[PDB]
Amino acid sequence: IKCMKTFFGWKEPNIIKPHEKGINPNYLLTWKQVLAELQDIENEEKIPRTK
Amino acid sequence: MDVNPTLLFLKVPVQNAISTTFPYTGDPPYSHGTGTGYTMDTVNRTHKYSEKGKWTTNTETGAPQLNPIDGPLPEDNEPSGYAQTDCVLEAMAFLEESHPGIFENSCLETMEIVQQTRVDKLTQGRQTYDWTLNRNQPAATALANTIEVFRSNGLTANESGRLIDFLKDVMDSMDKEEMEITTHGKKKQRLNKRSYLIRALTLNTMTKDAERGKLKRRAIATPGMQIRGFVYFVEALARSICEKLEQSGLPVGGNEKKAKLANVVRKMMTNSQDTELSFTITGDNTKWNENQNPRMFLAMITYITRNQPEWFRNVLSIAPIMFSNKMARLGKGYMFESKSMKLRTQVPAEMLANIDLKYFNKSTREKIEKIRPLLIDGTASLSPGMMMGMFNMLSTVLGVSILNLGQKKYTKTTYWWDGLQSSDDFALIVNAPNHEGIQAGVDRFYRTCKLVGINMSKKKSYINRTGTFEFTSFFYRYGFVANFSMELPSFGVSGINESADMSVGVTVIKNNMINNDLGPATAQMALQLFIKDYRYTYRCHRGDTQIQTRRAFELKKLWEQTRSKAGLLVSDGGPNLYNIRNLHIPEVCLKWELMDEDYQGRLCNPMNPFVSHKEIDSVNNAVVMPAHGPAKSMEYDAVATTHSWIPKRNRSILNTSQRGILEDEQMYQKCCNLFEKFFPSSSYRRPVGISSMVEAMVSRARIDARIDFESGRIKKEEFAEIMKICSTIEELRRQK
RNA sequence: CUUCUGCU
RNA sequence: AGUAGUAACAAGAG
Repeated sequence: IKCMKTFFGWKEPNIIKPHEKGINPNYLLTWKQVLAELQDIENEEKIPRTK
Repeated sequence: MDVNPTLLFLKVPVQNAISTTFPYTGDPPYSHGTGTGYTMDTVNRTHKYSEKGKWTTNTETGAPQLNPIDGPLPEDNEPSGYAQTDCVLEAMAFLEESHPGIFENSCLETMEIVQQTRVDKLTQGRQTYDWTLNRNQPAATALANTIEVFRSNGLTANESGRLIDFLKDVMDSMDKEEMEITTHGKKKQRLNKRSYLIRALTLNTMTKDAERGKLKRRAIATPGMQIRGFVYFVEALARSICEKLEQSGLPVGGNEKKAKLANVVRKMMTNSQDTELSFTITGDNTKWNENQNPRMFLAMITYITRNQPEWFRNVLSIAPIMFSNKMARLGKGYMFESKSMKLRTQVPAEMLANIDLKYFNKSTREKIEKIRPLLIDGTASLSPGMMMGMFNMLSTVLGVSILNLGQKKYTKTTYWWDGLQSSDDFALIVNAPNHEGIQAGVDRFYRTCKLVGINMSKKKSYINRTGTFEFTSFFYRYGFVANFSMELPSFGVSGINESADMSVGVTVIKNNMINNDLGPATAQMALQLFIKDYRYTYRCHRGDTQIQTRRAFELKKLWEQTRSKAGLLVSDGGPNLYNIRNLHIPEVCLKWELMDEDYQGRLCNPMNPFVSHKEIDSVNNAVVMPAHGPAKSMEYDAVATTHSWIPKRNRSILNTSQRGILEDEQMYQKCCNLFEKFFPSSSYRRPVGISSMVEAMVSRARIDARIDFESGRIKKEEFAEIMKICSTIEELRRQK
């Protein structure tokens, strides 16, 4: 979380190279979900040892 | 500037840098799924390599058998199993002539072994096919189950405790018309004589997991309890013979093996004439097990046991006879899937004989079609060849006999040869006046091997000038080179227990420094890396560390309480005091002078519940499997400490039909552990006696009670209670 | 469903 | 999908 807070150049993610044999409207949502989870654990919560 | 480590060989000799060519720092290639495909392929290959033999049908098991002995001679370099009996007998006779009395003395010793060997010896080893359950079981469990089954069927001669009596019981069982077995609902099953025979000669098959240096996986086989009895005597005879053979490097091991090979090769190079050109051939033998026919071992056993008592010849020859009729169990089976319906399923190997061929792919379909004629009751007849043969020593003897045949007095020519042989690997030294002589000698040796069925693998063999070679992964370059990569897997946490790991780790570092050329700086760094791995694995970091782990609180409290931090064991967060100076000193003794008296007493408290002691054969001993070779027993120096606990046991059998077996095991332990309370030397030395345990324990209780009363260790009331209880126990046994 | 298991 | 590679996993038995 501290390392993530160090960078201030975050933009809106956008796919660039898609996995052929795979459903990609999933990797983008996964990254967005990870960011939201970090905000949820960073903004509040007890900062658990595992998330 | 493309870096290329292989270019390093342009300056450093390959052998001196051979460790670099070993990828043993990566995970070994495991085998996925069933071993049925590999077993069927092995059977098909074994029968194909002897396809020109005589086909017969057994009158007892009714399964087809192949006899390649005395078949046509090899008309091509293709691997051939058509061994010639006269050539094998001639090789054995020449071996006896070159070493007079070898067979007589070996038979005299082996005989005595036979007389003094007990049934318990079959408990050694692991993963034996328990014919009563059609599954692999620990040697002790399979032996006990077989003994219990025999007793229930009237075979009561094994009670003498001699292995020969158990073998006699096996023979009588073979003649039994019907056998009774128990299953668990504790049902009873009846086996006809034919079915018993098939399941008595059956060999279970699995895959050789974690094997290195090979791309394609292979299948290994485990025999049943009946075969193991005779196999032990045959191996004992072969070992006794091999101990007297200079070229046989199999019985010895470790530094003793390297010493023997270095001495033997040295002498061989020495006695060679100064005017004679010398060359060395290095290489394995292709399809060694698939071509070593059991009939040849029978012939060798009969020749070796000449003039010996008939009982000795029979007991020794029973093993090859059973192996010649052996049947290989196909295994777990196969797995099918439906993508459209999206569902999986497993077909047992017993169904392959009747299943349709449309479900298999082209390769498996061909393998099934080729094995279908030999498939009997879910097992394939495997008379030819020796699937994962336990006759490693016997095969080594045969190879040594072929090697010995290369003396100048047997070749009757200018060229001659000698060398070393262990199992399927060999290193041959050929001396001849000229290159033409060397070629003639190599051809003669190759042809003679083909004669006996042995066949050098031209694919993985090469010949160069004498002085450098490879034998069983030992690289000789004017002297054996200390390869260290082979011992890398032995480093790190062994995984025995919290205390045995430390002693084993330091012992491994010390042994590698002594044997495998581990430099002192490398030894130091290794020690550091091992302590770090040990701490990260057992969560025993230092008390003053801020690392967070579920075991950090207790360690932190212990560190704060102790006055002398240096005395704490590493397993208790203490600092590491090891170095090159004391790698041979157990950590308990190393820190004893610094340990706090309270902590010292708590850690070495003999009443602690964690410490448990099994038989002395399993005290301060561990089983370690190196990169190559079978498992080896490593002895480590460790003090009995609360850290010497035992890890949890697998409970997957707790939710299966065989869960009752585990329960039975518990009951047995509940009785054996009680006997230890009556006879303290039960673990140090094996107790003897024909009386029932209850009778021995009650008698001992009565004697001890009297002796304690007379000495005064117990009062009148306590003695009266003891006898009252003893009388009640006697009445309980009688009442039933 | 719940119970049981990660070598059996 | 993926691991992986001559056969598995992508939970299994109640």
